[PDB]
Amino acid sequence: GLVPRGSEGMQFDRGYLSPYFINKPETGEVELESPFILLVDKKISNIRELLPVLEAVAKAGKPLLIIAEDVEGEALATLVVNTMRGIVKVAAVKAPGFGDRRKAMLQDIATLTGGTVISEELGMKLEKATLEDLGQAKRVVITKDTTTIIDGVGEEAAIQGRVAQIRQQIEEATSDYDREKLQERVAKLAGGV
Repeated sequence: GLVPRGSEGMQFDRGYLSPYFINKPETGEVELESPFILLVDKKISNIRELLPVLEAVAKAGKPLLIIAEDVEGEALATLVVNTMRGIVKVAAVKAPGFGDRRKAMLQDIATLTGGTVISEELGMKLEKATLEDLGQAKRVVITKDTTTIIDGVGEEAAIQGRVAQIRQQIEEATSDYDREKLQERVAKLAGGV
C-alpha cells in the first residue's frame, strides 16, 4: 500500500550505547543537529584508534554519530567523558544487523550520507580516518531502542544506484523472507533522502 507521508528518516533498531549521550532529558532521546557520521566495520575498543577522528571532529565543532559493530571499553568511556565535559557532542550506537547484512546495511548508510565505511580490507585504519570519510545528515534522533537518520547528504545518483542494485537482488532472491528483508533496506534508504 501507499505510504501517505514524506521522509520520516532512515530508522534502525539500535539505541544509544550510554545514557550519558541523552541530549533531551524530557523524552530520553539523543538529538544531534547536522552531525558527522562515522561508519566502522569492526568494533571500537582501544582509545588509541578513535583519537585522530575525534580531535578532528572536536576541532570542526560539529556533533558526531558513531555506528560501529560495537563501541566499548575505554573508547566508549572516553566518548562519555568528553561528551559530559562538552568537548565533543557525540553519540554512539551499534551497526544494525550482523553478518553480511550488517555490512550491507552499513554501506547503505554510507551511500545515504556520503560517508565511507572504514573497512580493514580496503587499506583503511580507524586511526587514519579523516573528515572526508565521515557522512552527514540534517538531524539524527536516537532513542533507547532506535536510531533515525534524517536527510542524508549523499549524492542522489549513488543513492538511486544503491536502490537499483537492491532491486536487482530482490528479483534474484529465492524466498519471501529474503525479498522482504531487501525490500526493508529500500524503504530505509527512501525514508532518509
